[PDB]
Amino acid sequence: AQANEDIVVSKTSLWKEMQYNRDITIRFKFASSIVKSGGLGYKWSEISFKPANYQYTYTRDGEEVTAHTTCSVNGMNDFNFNGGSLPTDFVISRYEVIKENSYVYVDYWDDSQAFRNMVYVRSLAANLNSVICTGGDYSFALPVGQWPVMTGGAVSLHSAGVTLSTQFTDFVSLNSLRFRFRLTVEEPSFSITRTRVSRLYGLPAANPNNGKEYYEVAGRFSLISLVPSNDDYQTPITNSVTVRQDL
Amino acid sequence: AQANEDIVVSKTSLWKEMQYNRDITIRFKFASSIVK
Amino acid sequence: INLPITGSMDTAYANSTQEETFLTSTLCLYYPTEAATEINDNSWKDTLSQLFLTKGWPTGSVYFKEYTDIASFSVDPQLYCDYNVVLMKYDATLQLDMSELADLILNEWLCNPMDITLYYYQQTDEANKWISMGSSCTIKVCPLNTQTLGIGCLTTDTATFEEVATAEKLVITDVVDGVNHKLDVTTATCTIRNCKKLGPRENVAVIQVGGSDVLDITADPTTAPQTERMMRINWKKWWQVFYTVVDYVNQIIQAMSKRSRSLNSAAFYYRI
Amino acid sequence: INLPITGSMDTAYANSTQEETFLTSTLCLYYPTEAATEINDNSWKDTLSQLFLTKGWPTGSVYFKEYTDIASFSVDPQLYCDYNVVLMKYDATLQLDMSELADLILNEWLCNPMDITLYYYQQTDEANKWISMGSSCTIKVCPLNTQTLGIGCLTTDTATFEEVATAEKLVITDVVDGVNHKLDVTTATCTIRNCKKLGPRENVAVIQVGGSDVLDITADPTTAPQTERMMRINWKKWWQVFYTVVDYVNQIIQAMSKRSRSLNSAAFYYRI
Amino acid sequence: QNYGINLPITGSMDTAYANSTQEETFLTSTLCLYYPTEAATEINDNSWKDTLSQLFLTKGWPTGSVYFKEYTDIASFSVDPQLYCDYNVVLMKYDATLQLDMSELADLILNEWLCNPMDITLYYYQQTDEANKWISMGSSCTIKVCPLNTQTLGIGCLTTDTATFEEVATAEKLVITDVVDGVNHKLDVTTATCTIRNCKKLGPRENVAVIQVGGSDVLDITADPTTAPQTERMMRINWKKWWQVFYTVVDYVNQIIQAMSKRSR
Ligand SMILES: *[C@@H]1O[C@H](CO)[C@@H](O)[C@H](O)[C@H]1NC(C)=O
Ligand SMILES: *[C@@H]1O[C@H](CO)[C@@H](O)[C@H](O)[C@H]1NC(C)=O
Ligand SMILES: *[C@@H]1O[C@H](CO)[C@@H](O)[C@H](O)[C@H]1NC(C)=O
Ligand SMILES: [Ca+2]
Ligand SMILES: [Ca+2]
Ligand SMILES: [Ca+2]
Ligand SMILES: [Ca+2]
Ligand SMILES: [Ca+2]
Ligand SMILES: [Ca+2]
Ligand SMILES: [Ca+2]
Ligand SMILES: [Ca+2]
Ligand SMILES: [Ca+2]
Repeated sequence: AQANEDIVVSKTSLWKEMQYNRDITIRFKFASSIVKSGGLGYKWSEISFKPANYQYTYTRDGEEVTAHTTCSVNGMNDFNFNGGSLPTDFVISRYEVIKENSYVYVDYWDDSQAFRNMVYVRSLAANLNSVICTGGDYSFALPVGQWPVMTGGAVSLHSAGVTLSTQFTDFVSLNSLRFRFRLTVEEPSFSITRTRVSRLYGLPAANPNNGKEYYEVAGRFSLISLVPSNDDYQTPITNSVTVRQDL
Repeated sequence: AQANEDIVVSKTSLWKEMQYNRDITIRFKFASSIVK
Repeated sequence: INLPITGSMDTAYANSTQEETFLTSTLCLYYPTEAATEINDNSWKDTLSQLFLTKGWPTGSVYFKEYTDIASFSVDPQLYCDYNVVLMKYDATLQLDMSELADLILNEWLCNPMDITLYYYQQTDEANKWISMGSSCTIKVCPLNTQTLGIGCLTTDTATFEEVATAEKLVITDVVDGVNHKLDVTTATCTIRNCKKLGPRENVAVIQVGGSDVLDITADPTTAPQTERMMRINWKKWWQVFYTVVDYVNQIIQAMSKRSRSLNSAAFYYRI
Repeated sequence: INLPITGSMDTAYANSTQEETFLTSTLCLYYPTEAATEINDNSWKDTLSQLFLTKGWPTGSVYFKEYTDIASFSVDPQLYCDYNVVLMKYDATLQLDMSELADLILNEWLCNPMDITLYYYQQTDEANKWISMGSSCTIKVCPLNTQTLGIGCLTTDTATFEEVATAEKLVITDVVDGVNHKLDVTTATCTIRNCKKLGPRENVAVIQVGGSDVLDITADPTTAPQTERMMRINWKKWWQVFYTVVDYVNQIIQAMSKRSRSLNSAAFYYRI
Repeated sequence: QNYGINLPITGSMDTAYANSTQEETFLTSTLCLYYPTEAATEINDNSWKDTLSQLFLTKGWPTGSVYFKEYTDIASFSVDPQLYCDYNVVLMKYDATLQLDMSELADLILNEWLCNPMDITLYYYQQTDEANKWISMGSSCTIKVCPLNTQTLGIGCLTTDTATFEEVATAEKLVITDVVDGVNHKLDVTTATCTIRNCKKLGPRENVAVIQVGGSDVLDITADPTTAPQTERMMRINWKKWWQVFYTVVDYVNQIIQAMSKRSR
């Protein structure tokens, strides 16, 4: 059997249950939100995660396949560090870290036949390989004085259950495949330099990518979806959003 | 006839028309936006 | 030929085709480097030819082909003659390798190529196998389920694959027939071919120079046969080996029989 | 049953009982810890079960039983299944041990206990042997003449006795039949039993994973047989061995036959 | 001499009644008592075995035919009973806190089981007929079971959370578990200390004989709560000593071994 098969397990007049068994190259990326409080510049408000889209185009076995991936995090732990109540001490009201109790969600979508009209899916399962996400170096640009740098943090992402999801964006809406990942804390720890904090496991939410373009992980997925028998039907993908007009 | 029934008023090769008659307890809530 | 043959039990036994099959056939020996090393002579080939001349084989009919090692010979062997004899040194650290060599040369294989990237293959019957040749073959396999995912292995994480070979020059692999396997091979250094085992090759004759009979051609564990052209010797030198072969070459070639399938210089037919 | 059976040759060959014996029977492998180690996977049992499932053997019929050493297994082997396979490594220094193991599990024994101190025993026929099990058995025996004296030994001096075992976990002792022997055994760690060899056990199949055929089941030095449920593989890995056993399990079970005597878990019957 | 085959045997009704096999089956067979430590404790003698054998001698059982094999308690004997003799007698004390233990022991020894192995971690089992049960032995067995539905999901239990499982056994040395026939059950067992085996009950074992030394008949061998039988080799006694019990066993050993018949297997 080919690595990119497509089979029919049932076919009525208009509909048909099509099986798909395909290899994929999930290239995703974190994205951090940094909100700095006012005053002098010695107090930071939040250092958190933001769901991050990343669209790429990779090469299949003699085919070019465009994709769209979206990384998110759930159940992260909220730490904080306050060394003084005065406007001249370095303080971080709330920053996020990832540990065992958290999960990493990755929605995936391609331009292939599997995701053309996918709204119904059963017999879902996947074989994913594990990777290692390492944090980078974020230099807190204080107004004057020293420059603490949050540096380090490593954590291994291991395959977990799979589900469906919907990637919403200002351009496209995608009925997508949701891969979950659990976390096992690794040896490289993250520490704020020139500060009384160090040797605490997890990943920092300031520079998770470590100056990388993405995190790559290869996988295979196998499902059975409902596709109209005629291979000409199309489900709306693009969007034109005007939500949060009150905002 | 039950309160939370589930009936099949038709059935084709793949799809099916099902009827659902169920009781519910809508526990809803408002939320206000203040701006100063 | 689909047609039948007929005969009779009253006809007479013809004269000996020996002393003519010799003339109109060629003989080829496959000796290890160790032999010429222990000998330290530069005319032993002409000597053995002059000896064969008494047994009937003319001057330009015998040939000798060195092979540094069993595995270096197992790497794409090429037997292109009319009567091949192989002298094979015994070593318990090479038993399966010099049994796979036997399984390859004594038998006649019909081989198709394999594209691991684009396809996932399976063995149909108990005669289909996967034979892989090259300088260092590391073969791993993940069996698959009805929905093309892994069984005790991850279809992507090659560490979770199941290792059937570790840096081997010639591997003959049989897996559970009826399931699809995803393979990982050192394709840069080794080529793998899906080969079916046809009727045997009666042109060659293996001679285990040392230990007891261990070659199990049949991959099934029940048979463990000993064919007629799988001989054994006990040795302490090599000149005695070669003199014994020359003295009992008639029995060897009576145990061997010319081929019927086709003319081919490799150890396996190719049919794409 | 004592009655006779009758039949014919016109009666027809009934269908294959394979594909129903697989459903109504159990299969049990006995593998070494070396195999689990070389595999280094915690799902290979489920893998092999899912594989067997294609050969017809259902899920809950295949079983795997780890045995750390040939000797540790030889210490009271407990086979309780309908079809037992044993994978046995080859070691010259363990030749007689893995031969006695074969001699014990392949054949069916009827055993009475032995009270060395109170009584003095002898062997009657060429199948009445003395099998001793335990963690470290060191056995010595003194033959006795017609008038209950020693021959080359003294009834009191345990050092004059003739040693036949030296810290062996399983020993099968055959002494001269017709004379009474006084024994000395490390009874604290070992139990010895006077056993009679009955017809063979057709439920078990030994598979020598390594070297040449060495097993001499029969104690007499004239037969040197090789039965049908006694196989030989040549190996460099273990996944190949298991894939082979799976792909050729039907030949194995065709070489084996369910028992006739009775239901028993031990390798030998007890009758006091 | 055909083994493994079952053939019709014929007979008549005018043949004469052959001689007695008693007084010869004794000489060519062995007997084995299984007495508790309490009895030797009460006795406080080191020659009572020789005494009983010299007494047996008068009933025809020679010296090297009778054997005594001691056990400390009912459950310690329940752990892998090895009854390997031509005739087996088992003296058994009565205690309301052990009724099920000494019913399971009876069910196990009086009957001849065909036991296949079990691998909990991989497989999920079911009982097919009313004779298929799961017998677990060991020093401390603690068994929990979850029935499953048609689509391999739980019924009042979660396949992962072992706590949700239903406890049928709690630190028992011998358990004979019968569950509903037709539903695949997932198990959790203290496999470090206990071994569990899927056993089909065949015809009975006529080679053993249980003798309840105290209270009334309680043994519900048959799992089905309808039969509640009482076989011929399920005896009862009233006791205030143990020497009287042993003298009685001796003096009536002939009826005991007439109630016991050597095995078929
Ligand atoms: C076969 O051998 C015999 C005996 O030497 C000889 O007479 C005969 O001529 C031979 N056949 C032919 C065709 O020469
Ligand atoms: C016996 O085998 C033949 C050939 O496969 C088949 O047609 C027939 O139905 C079988 N009968 C039984 C009773 O299995
Ligand atoms: C059977 O019993 C009768 C009466 O005691 C006796 O005469 C006869 O000899 C016995 N049979 C044999 C074979 O001894
Ligand atoms: Ca090899
Ligand atoms: Ca694996
Ligand atoms: Ca095969
Ligand atoms: Ca031994
Ligand atoms: Ca001596
Ligand atoms: Ca003997
Ligand atoms: Ca109990
Ligand atoms: Ca519950
Ligand atoms: Ca039941």
